[PDB]
Amino acid sequence: EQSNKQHRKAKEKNTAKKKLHTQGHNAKAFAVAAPGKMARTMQRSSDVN
Amino acid sequence: LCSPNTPFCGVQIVANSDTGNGFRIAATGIVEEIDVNIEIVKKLKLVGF
Amino acid sequence: DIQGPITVVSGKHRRLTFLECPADDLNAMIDIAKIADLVLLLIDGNFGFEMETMEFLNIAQHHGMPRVLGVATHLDLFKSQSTLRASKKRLKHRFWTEV
Amino acid sequence: GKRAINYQILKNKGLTPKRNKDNRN
Amino acid sequence: GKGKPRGLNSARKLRVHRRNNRWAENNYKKRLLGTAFKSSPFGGSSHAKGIVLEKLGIESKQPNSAIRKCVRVQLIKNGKKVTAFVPNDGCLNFVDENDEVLLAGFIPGVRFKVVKVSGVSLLALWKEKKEKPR
RNA sequence: GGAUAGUGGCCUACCAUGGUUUCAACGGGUAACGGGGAAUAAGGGUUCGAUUCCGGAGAGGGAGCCUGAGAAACGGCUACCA
RNA sequence: UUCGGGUCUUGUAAUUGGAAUGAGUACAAUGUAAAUACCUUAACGAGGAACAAUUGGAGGGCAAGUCUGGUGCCAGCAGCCG
Ligand SMILES: [Mg+2]
Ligand SMILES: [Mg+2]
Ligand SMILES: [Mg+2]
Ligand SMILES: [Mg+2]
Ligand SMILES: [Mg+2]
Ligand SMILES: [Mg+2]
Ligand SMILES: [Mg+2]
Ligand SMILES: [Mg+2]
Ligand SMILES: [Mg+2]
Ligand SMILES: [Mg+2]
Ligand SMILES: [Mg+2]
Repeated sequence: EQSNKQHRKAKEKNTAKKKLHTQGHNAKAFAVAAPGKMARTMQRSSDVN
Repeated sequence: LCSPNTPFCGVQIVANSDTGNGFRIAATGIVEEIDVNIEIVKKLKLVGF
Repeated sequence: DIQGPITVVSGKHRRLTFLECPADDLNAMIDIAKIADLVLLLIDGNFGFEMETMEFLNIAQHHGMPRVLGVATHLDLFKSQSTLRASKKRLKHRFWTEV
Repeated sequence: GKRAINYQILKNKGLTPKRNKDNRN
Repeated sequence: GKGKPRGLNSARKLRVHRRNNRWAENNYKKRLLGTAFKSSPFGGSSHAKGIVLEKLGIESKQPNSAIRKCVRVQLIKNGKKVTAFVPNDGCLNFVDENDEVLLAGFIPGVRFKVVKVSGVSLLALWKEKKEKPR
């Protein structure tokens, strides 16, 4: 009837700042200057398309 | 008979003499199925005391 | 004088055939509606919309909408520009409901 | 000779629920 | 000592540290990389076009049942099949197979509703102020 | 020295080996024209700014020119690509 | 929450009278390069003042009506169809 305390394993899952480089390139480099204009234009173009 | 999904419209009067003023288009519909027989039935009630 | 179909040259490689549907016959309004690639819908501006105008549109809507162009006529009969412009507005917007 | 459009055609109000006169003003 | 520099001439590190840590946010990452619309049901659009494939609940004996108002629709953009809700069985009528339908976000798993059929609003047909062109 | 309205590796001849950089040079991305401004916020901040005003560039894409005080002009000209 | 409690001119699906007025139509003038419109104004323009305001939401009730299930008369669903 003895239940011992779980050992919280050290995170082997990639951290949020490490996942960015798991793909082919460094994703941080390829970003637009004005994200605000990004979302608005994409929404309008999607409806037109 | 005709292929399903063939739309159609119905009119009750085609002669000018009986035109009147009311709208002459009476019904609209879409043909759903073609068959050589149908089994339309109606409610018949017997009444006793 | 015009009677029956009239085929005319309209461009270097484009031709048109004009048909004047009998206004007094409904049976005509049906079968032209099933073959007309383009419709020039004549509307009396002074009088406004009529039955036969509306019915043909309903015939077209059920048997396949062709290209429909509204043509307003007898606008000179209006005596004031204000009512002329204002009348044009209702006729257009009502035409925008059907087409 | 000319068959003018009636009130139902012109306004095209269609099917609407009954609304009390007070809403107008 | 809060684990951070505080010197009057340490503005550079605070900025570089802040920029690096800002990428931790999922919201910041999605906004900059433009991947926020992957999660959207329509892929960033406000409405979805589709074809009506079948009316699943047409047979269902129970009127105005939740099944009766479901229609299978295939999105034109990608070709994935989904379901849409219709406002009521009367509105289920105006829809027939092979009609174009515009869809909008809304039985579980049905997240779409039909707002137009054949380029006209279903409510307009339901109030019967317009007629469906074929 | 040539050239230009004129300074200047702007170009030419001869010389030296220099110049920038962890205070991020160089390279890559940018749904990057910049600003006066607009929105939000209690304050710090965050976003937007093609768009009535200023400044820069362009006239389908390159290259080169006559005229004229002023143009590498295109509702001027010549060649090449589509 | 049942138990009940607090309060007074309230309701009518009833009749009925003459006063005001602009949306609109229109002599004219004003306006304008010339026009339209506005501001003005002779004359018409209201009782369903039909001179017919909309967009959403919530909740009823009904049948010799219809479907489903069952420790009888019920319940669920719903009912443009009797
Ligand atoms: Mg910007
Ligand atoms: Mg006016
Ligand atoms: Mg301490
Ligand atoms: Mg020199
Ligand atoms: Mg040299
Ligand atoms: Mg750009
Ligand atoms: Mg700007
Ligand atoms: Mg230029
Ligand atoms: Mg061009
Ligand atoms: Mg040029
Ligand atoms: Mg020019």
